[PDB]
Amino acid sequence: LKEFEVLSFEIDEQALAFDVDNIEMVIEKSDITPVPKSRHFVEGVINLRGRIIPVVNLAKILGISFDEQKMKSIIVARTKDVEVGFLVDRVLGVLRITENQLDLTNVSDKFGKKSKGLVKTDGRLIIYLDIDKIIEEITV
Amino acid sequence: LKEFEVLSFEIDEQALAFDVDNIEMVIEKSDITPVPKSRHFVEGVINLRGRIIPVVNLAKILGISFDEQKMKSIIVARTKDVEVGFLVDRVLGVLRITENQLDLTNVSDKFGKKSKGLVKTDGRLIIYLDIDKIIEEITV
Amino acid sequence: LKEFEVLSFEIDEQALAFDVDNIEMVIEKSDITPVPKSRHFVEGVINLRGRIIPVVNLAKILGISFDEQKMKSIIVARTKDVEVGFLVDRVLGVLRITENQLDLTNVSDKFGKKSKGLVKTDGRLIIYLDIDKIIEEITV
Amino acid sequence: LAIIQALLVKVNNLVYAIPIANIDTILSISKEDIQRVQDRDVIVIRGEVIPVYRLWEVLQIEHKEELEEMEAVIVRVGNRKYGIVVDDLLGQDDIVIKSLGKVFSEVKEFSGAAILGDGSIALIINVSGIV
Amino acid sequence: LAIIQALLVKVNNLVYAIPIANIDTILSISKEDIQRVQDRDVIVIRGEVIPVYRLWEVLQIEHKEELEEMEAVIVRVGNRKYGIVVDDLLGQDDIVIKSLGKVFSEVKEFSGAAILGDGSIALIINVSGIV
Amino acid sequence: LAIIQALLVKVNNLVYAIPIANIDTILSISKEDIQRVQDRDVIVIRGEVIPVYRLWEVLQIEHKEELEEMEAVIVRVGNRKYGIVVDDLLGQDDIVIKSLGKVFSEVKEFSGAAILGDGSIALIINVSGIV
Repeated sequence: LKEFEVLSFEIDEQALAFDVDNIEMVIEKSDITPVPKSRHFVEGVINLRGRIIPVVNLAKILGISFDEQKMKSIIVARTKDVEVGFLVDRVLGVLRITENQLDLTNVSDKFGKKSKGLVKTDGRLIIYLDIDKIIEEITV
Repeated sequence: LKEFEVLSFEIDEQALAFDVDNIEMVIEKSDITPVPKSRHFVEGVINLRGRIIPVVNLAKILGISFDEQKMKSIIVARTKDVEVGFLVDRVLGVLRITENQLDLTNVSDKFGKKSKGLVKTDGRLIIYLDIDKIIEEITV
Repeated sequence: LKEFEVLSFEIDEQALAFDVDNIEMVIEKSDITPVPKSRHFVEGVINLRGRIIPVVNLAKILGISFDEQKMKSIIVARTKDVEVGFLVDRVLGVLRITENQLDLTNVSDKFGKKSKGLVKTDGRLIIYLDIDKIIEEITV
Repeated sequence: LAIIQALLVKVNNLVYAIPIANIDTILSISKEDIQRVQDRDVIVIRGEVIPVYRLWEVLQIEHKEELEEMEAVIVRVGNRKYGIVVDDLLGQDDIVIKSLGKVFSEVKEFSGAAILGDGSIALIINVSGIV
Repeated sequence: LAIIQALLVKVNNLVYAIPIANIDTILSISKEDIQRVQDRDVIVIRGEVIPVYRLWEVLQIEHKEELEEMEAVIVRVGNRKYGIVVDDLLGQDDIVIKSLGKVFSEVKEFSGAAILGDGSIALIINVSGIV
Repeated sequence: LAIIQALLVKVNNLVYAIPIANIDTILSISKEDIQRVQDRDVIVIRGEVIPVYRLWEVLQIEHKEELEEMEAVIVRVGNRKYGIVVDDLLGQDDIVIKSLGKVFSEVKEFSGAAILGDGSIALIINVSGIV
């Protein structure tokens, strides 16, 4: 096996998580500057610690449903050089896991390689996301 | 020539007929069981003499208009192995005919090979249908 | 240079002109006979001096906006054998011009070769139209 | 000049000219005995089956009053003939075919226009272009 | 003849027959603990993740009363198994598979019909054709 | 670092930065003397014909109050120059161009953002990408 640490959050009735090594920080959705004529799923840019970070709507990227009133958190993650803020409903906490409580049942094909598998915790499912593959998808 | 016997019926303001050798019986539209996810023109299946017979909407197959309130009869015909119930408004009776009262004017091209010609009776038109070609069309 | 004479008219808030050598006469829009199943921009035919002349909606041909209540004039022009009545709002008068008050700034590409250039008069723009190329376009 | 004798016919206020060379007869049919055949409407007269076309429908002209008795020109293209219902039967006349020019190049339904007595226009039906 | 034992099941007033050879179990699940996974809904029972399909949604049948407790047949296709919510659990039965002919050639969702006792029809679910 | 002096400009509450290197002048035009040319609107100033673009229309931003007098930056791309109407003329300023990253790769209309004094964002207009 191996010990895994992930961050679990909720996008309305559905719980997800990605690998904690990629997170910089989780801030509160405060103020976002629109960037006209950009993709439908980008919300805009924010100023964070004096740098520009794009904020995207994770729900719109995955294709699951969301309620705008509830998008209250921003998970700021990075892979290599690229840094991105993912807008989610609420953070739930950190989970310590092992690739053997990692159920790989093929429930759907919607999330492509964005999905890494299910994690069963007390019989309560959480989708494990490949954060890199989400960022890779979202760039060029 | 030759002596021909056909069954004439009405699908609302329009009179049609097919060769009597193919008819098994004409029953009253009573009760039809839907078959989900099937073609738009099939109404469903009925239980008749302990066998399953598909019932189709002849109007929908030909492309002429019809009123649902009036589809009251089912002509059950067969060609070779395949047996089918055609839903029509009302049966009108049998006609004895001869391929020389069979007008072949090309009034339209809509019914393809489904049409065999007009039959003029007292100057009152009836479309003669090729029942086999209708069934052939409707299978594969 | 060379001395140029053109006819200026208005199709609602926008002023245009074509070379006067092509005009036969400017009549008042009175009565137009529709020609069913013809192009969207032809209005119809008129009887003028005992000959048939097609009348077209110049606005619809160019693609600029117009108000029907105001289409009050018909400029009847001809190139070679072909003769055509262009329906416009109001004639403004004749202008004497020289290919050096003829501004060729590329403001837009909409009118293709139908445009010949701008004519600046007191700093007040008028589009110079290639009447031949409009007729050429409109025939076959 | 190209003269030609033609039936002057009306739809609402518009005048169409059907060259007499193409008319077979002129009857007065009654809604009561048109028959629906496939997608087309027919009358049968003396065992002859003739498809009828309303002229306003053929030309897409707004019009509604479809009376119970209506006047209809039967025309003939080669060896098939077919009816054409109209509003008014204006009269027979001698007209000069003028061509309606290069902008109507594509209109198969007509074959030219005529200037009438009062200088009004009639367009000449092209019987072999009205389906 | 081809006999086969099957679970008779209902959606509104319609009768579907799931061959018993394909059933794994029959539970009673409660809305309360279905979980949304991606686009699909699942229950997890004894750590096993089973996607549930409403039968009316699978067959596109009008129907609304989605109760808080509902009965569901779990079926098995090869090595993957999946739930199928229904309205009523009619009963187990022995039916004769009749083919529903050449006009339904394309319907992957079924695999034939049966005539029941009272001569009513049941169509037989083809478990490997219901997604 | 990459410094650049730029005109700070406003549309509603949003801040755009047009690099001063590209500005030709700054006038105040009045609705009264814009002219429709083909599909485009122009002003002519000293016999020079300059097409005007509303900045909100260019960026598709909701906005309506199109006043009778309006402020407009004229910019220049190569040898053609063209107007850009805005809401407010914020002021001249020295900003540091930061790149807005790989997710905006395709946005031709901008060429980066700046963080202002109060830490608010301005996006830098790319004059050769605003049609």
